[PDB]
Amino acid sequence: RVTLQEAPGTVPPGRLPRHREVILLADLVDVSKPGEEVEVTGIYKNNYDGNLNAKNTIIEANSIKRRWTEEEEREFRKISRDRGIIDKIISSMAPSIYGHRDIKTAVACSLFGGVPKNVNGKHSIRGDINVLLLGDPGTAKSQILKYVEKTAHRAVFATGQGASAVGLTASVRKDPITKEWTLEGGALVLADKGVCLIDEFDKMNDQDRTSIHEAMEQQSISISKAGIVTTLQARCSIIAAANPYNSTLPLAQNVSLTEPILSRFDILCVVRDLVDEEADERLATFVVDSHVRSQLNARQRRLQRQRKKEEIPQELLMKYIHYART
Amino acid sequence: NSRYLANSKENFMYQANLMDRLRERERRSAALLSQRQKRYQQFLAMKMTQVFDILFSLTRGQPYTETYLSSLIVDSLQDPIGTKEASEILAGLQGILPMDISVHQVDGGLKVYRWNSLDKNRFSKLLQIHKSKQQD
Amino acid sequence: DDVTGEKVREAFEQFLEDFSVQSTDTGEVEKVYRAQIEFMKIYDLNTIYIDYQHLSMRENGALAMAISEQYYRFLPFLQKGLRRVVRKYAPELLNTTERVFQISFFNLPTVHRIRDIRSEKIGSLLSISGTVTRTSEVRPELYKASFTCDMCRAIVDNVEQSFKYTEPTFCPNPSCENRAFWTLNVTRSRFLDWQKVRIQENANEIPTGSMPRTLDVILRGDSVERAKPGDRCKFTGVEIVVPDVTQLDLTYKISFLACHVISIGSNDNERDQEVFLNSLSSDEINELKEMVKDEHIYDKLVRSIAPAVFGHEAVKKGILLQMLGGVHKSTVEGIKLRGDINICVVGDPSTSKSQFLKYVVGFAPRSVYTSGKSAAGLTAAVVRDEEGGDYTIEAGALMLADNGICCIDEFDKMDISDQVAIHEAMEQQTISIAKAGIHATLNARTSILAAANPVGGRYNRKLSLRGNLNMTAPIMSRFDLFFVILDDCNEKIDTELASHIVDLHMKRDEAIEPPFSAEQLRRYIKYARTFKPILTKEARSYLVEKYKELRKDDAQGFSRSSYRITVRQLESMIRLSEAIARANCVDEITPSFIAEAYDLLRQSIIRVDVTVTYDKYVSMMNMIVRKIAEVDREGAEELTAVDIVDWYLLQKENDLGSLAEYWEERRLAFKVIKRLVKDRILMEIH
Amino acid sequence: VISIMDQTIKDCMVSLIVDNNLDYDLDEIETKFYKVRPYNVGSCKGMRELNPNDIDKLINLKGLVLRSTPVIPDMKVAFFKCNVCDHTMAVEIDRGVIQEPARCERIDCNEPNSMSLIHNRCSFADKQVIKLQETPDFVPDGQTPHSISLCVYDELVDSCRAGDRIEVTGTFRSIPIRANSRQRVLKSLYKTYVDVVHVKKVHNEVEEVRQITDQDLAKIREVAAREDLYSLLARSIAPSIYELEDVKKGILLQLFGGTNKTFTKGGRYRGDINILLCGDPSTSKSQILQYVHKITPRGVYTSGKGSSAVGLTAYITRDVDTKQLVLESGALVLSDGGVCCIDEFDKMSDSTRSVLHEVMEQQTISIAKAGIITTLNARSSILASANPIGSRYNPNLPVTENIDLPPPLLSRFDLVYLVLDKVDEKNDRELAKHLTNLYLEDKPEHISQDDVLPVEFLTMYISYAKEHIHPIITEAAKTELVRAYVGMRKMTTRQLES
Repeated sequence: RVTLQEAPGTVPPGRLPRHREVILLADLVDVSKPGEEVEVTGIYKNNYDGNLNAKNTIIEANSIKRRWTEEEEREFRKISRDRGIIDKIISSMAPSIYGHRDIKTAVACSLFGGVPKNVNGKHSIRGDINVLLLGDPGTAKSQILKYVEKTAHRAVFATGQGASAVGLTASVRKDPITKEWTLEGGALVLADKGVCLIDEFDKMNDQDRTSIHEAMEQQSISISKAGIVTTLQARCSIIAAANPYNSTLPLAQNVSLTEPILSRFDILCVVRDLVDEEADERLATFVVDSHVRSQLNARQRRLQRQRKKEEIPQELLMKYIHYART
Repeated sequence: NSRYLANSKENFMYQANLMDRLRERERRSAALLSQRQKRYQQFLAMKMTQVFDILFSLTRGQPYTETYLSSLIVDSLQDPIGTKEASEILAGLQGILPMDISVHQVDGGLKVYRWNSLDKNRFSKLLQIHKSKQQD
Repeated sequence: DDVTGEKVREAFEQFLEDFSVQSTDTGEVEKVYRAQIEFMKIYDLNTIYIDYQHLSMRENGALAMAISEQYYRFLPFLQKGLRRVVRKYAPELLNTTERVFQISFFNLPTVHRIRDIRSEKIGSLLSISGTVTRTSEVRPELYKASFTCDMCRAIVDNVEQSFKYTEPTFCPNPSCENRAFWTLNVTRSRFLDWQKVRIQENANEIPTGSMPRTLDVILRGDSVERAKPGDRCKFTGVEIVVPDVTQLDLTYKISFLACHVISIGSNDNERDQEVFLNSLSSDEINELKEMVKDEHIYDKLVRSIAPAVFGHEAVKKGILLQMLGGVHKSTVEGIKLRGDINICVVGDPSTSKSQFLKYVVGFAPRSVYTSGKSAAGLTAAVVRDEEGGDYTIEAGALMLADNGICCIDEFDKMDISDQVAIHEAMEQQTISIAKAGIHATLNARTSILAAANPVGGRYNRKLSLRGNLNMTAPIMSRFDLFFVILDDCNEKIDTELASHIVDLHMKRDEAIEPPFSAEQLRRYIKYARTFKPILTKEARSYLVEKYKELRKDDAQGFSRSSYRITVRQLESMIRLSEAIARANCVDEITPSFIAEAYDLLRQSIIRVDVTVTYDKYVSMMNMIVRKIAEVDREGAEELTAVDIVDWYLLQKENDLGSLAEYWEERRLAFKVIKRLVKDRILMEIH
Repeated sequence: VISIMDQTIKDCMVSLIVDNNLDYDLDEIETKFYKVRPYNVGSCKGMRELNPNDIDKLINLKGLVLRSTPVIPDMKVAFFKCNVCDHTMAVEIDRGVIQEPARCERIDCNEPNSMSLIHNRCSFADKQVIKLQETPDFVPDGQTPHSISLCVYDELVDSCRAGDRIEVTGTFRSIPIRANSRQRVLKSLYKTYVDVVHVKKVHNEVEEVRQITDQDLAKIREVAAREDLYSLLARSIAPSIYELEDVKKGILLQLFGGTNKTFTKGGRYRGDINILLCGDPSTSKSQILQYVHKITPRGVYTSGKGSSAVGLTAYITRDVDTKQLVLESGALVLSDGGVCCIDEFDKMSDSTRSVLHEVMEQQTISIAKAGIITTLNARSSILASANPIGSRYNPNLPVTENIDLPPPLLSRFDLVYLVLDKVDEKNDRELAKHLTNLYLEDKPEHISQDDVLPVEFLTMYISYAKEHIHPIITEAAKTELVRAYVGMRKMTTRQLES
């Protein structure tokens, strides 16, 4: 019995994901692993339970297949052939935020990531670029995290207040039906080969900061509780956004963090809210222009206004990242 | 061209002839004040017509106090009518059907309403008479 | 055979074929019930919508009274008569086995509550309105099953299930004696999607010390996935009694089998104004037209809000703009802009702070009153259900009061962990929950109305706003306004304040004479929220110019401000200007509204200290400066003292001075122009 | 007896129609079953005096409501329907016995074991269970107050909330319990329950009350006519403590207190008097808090460190019968109408001092924990006694520096007395002679009977004036209050309401 949940990139914002039960028979077992994207092509059946009528949908699989067309593959080579392909991607990252060109280069590099390779079967060098968003709040810091959840293929948004010790890593919980010690995944477990989004990194407990540092080096979370010794994997780009910003004080005193925590992050973005009359006029005009525009002729006019404000569309940028990652 | 209260004319910034216009403002105490009292009658005459089709389309006979009936009208029309406006609805309906709604005052400031048979055909014919009397 | 049941079914068939509402735009006799059946054939629907007001207008309401009194007894009769009308018109809607059609009644008169649920109303059509807290999944239900025996091999079709797996006791074949062996046929059984929704009381109904009651509402038909947690919906159904299957003295449980869900928070951007204008009475539109035509509507709505508190007109101005809010615009990438305005009440204790918070809760819909003295009670909590066993999500204070104003008291006495979840919902208006394997995002588009206290009792003017309050830096930057109420010991302020308390305690409700009643204010607030003002080209240059002048006062180093001007101060002026234009029913942001919001924002930023009404002196001074300055631009002659009083004689036509009060305003104009002569504002040549 | 009263009231109703000769429907009145609700009897036996011989006897109970349970449906008329000919029947339940029909009543059917019981078409009755707690005024010292189960029927449900003083005067019935849920055996013990008949609070409304005696009202007006009322009541409230005339004059007004002018469109104003005692300890400070609790029927006595922010509000307890999350009242909720005595007010935590800010202003306790955001009402006066840090009020130190109380907490009080322990030879000599006279004779023979009022007469003078006497501020009295408020500031709004 495998419990399949909806993908994080298809769930609409403001709703809760659903999950059903999948039954694997014959040689279909030991195929789907906890942390992969498969295509269950089974029959939608139903079962009657005695407890389902007094307290107040099983899919029998038949074939499992783990996870663009030919016209979209030829268009990627034509766009990337230009000399300004790098500048076009940076300008397309987060089109709802004006300015802040230094922060868009770190988010775009963290989405693609590096090439991990083992060293003669001994060490495993990571490739996920860790970006730590630091600076004064008000510069659309939290708006960048919401953009990755709607563009990346696997992004799990989390926080620092609600997510405790088991909110990020795995846990050993008891099943209320089978009365057995099951294993429930967390934020770092359900985001394998994806992007990790954590909000408010400074307002975190001491028990949760040590579990993150242990997964940023070996890319594995070893949890041995209730006699269940399991060593799960966790390979993702942790993109946090904490809050202190005194310019006279260094980063070790402004941010409430330690030394090994700041050393694991690759790029350290620092935002300084300065006073400039030229930057305030350009920022105020983009806000009003983005709020005015907020049956076939009416739909075509709305799509043309959105493509003019981004200038590369958003639908083409999503498939361009996953094409150069596998 | 329907009712649309949205125009740019509002807040447009920039002898003894106008003094005579201020003398005519004293006549508003019997004209503008009388029109304000008639405006509340328009929001009570047509408002009590649908109220009789709401309470009588439910329970009947059992006694109902003024405090219990006022909280049921506001809760059923909040999607409004205040607590003070709900008391005038039951008071105006007594003059239309005095033989169907019985009002018995209690020594202490309490009114209990009671109805036996509420006919919709009899109230529909009496609603057009009360609406035409206020228009004259 | 039921004699009374057959009479209701015969009258229900004629109601769906003879009733017709005349259209007011075309004037043609169009049948709404006949056209609804034809619309269900294209979209392949199995749920009809019948209004209760149309049933009472036929046969003097004789048919609507028999259904509203005994709904469970006439339930199979109403479904049988509906299938006969569909078969006569479009018979293709029966073949899928016959489809199960359900009737969903909407627009009901009386709307009962949860505390009014009694045993005498079991089996009658009611209407319960509450807030949705917990919801189950989409699971099928065994309605009309088919049992096939193993001996006689007879297919017993049309087997109803009364909330229990009932089996037939006898086989239709007389040559068989089987009373136990029965096999369920899934290919010949009718399944229906049922869902149990646990509702609770409304967020606006906050009585005294009571216990929150819950009701298990069962939805059937097309009502699945229609009651989202956190939104107050209007349910409609019958009160059923579900027994205990695990105990099979028989314990029973009170349930509510609903058939239609009406969302109150939900109800083309131009169609939002025609619905609210048509749902009210004819006299309600006439009362709203005279208010917009009034040139002094911004001054009357301020005095009408909180009449028990005297003075403090600056703090009362932000309450009107907070109830309306801004325009929630969406970007082209999917980001949602915050349109709400958060105001914090900072000042000395015992300054009518509890009166302002209790007035917003007991007036604005969907408002939860809480205090600072937990972390789960504000946002949400993950509590496992004791019946089902799975982990559920429990709504808190920021979820039940959606699209409203959340009043929080004692913000400085909050913990560090409890303040981290508050700042998270003050940016994207969303709450991220990641616990017990549940990774879902819940919206929180509320308005936080804090009321903290300064550290030390009295507000120290020698310190800043950050050092005087026990709050962090990112949380203090979320509020757009900071009304500082200073407890000044004045002889004129304490005299007028003590007179209002004595008059309020003696006359009770007789001393309160507001310009607008409570029912008239609720209709203007909900109507002004549908308006969306658009910034014009002339108003765009005034907002940028006003932002540069305010930022120059903080960079000069002379006036030590209590808070550094950041980027949020620029976006706060846009949200405040939209709320002012909404109160005047204007779809265009005039440049005059920016100057009004700029004065309120400057009064909230108090710098760190290192006979004639004051409201009338500023109005008479602002009008006398622009009039004289216009002479130099136009190129006239001069302006004597006689023409000064004559200038206000034509502009103040709505003063209502008559004859006695008119001469008093003329003498006051001579005293106003006399103070400007002694001061360094105006001058006289001869 | 009640069954006889239900029939005699029916024949008297028909006699009133014939004597009046009215044109009303006589069938609609005779079919209505009238019920009699007797209350306020003479047998006011408590829960501890429930003798076994009082089976099925109407005994009046004077307790307090603890919790509230939802309405439980009770079947009254069963509904049966055949499975072959579909013959609907209606069989009433007699003495809790559902006599199911063995055969069908139809002649064409007549099949044994063919009737189906439909619970969805039965006439259910309202039944509510209310847990009543014993009154602490009748519980002896050294014993814990027990509880009892109540059964409310008819239309009297949803009329008793948690923290309300009612008077249950119903029969004392009993139902047997089963030893097993699957067997038909019964235990030797019988579960006792009181069937509620009438609810008199201490639906419908009380028309009048007949408390105390009219002969005692003549003695009440006799003392009111005397000019020495402010001095006679000040000495009788504490005859064991010498001096402290200015302190006892404030506590006397706290028991009475101003009226509660409730407003419909205005906010609720707190009319209680919050008195805070300060100064050096060992000055008869703890003895005052022990005397007001014995006079007030709903007064409590708590300590500083002994009660945190959970014991004073409402601790989330659990029932030992249903194992459900219940809500029990605290020290500030059980005292709905009395004076709360708190010892060691300066030794409280920071989480407890923040909760009292809302009780001394709006008299409401809003708790939002575990997803339960409810507002509890707590309208009562707070009578505490503060203490300095080093247990010695230094004359060369300010009041805000000697006591660790928050400045906002000091402004919320009404009377901040400072009882100091000054060394005086003329004061210590007279104080020692007064305390020695109380130990020599058990009764004050030197003091006349017209100088010290008993405890029974003092409680009847406060409860009578707080239910009928309502002073109204006139124009002459309101003018002096404004002038006195301006002069005090020339030397907050909380001092004006005090």
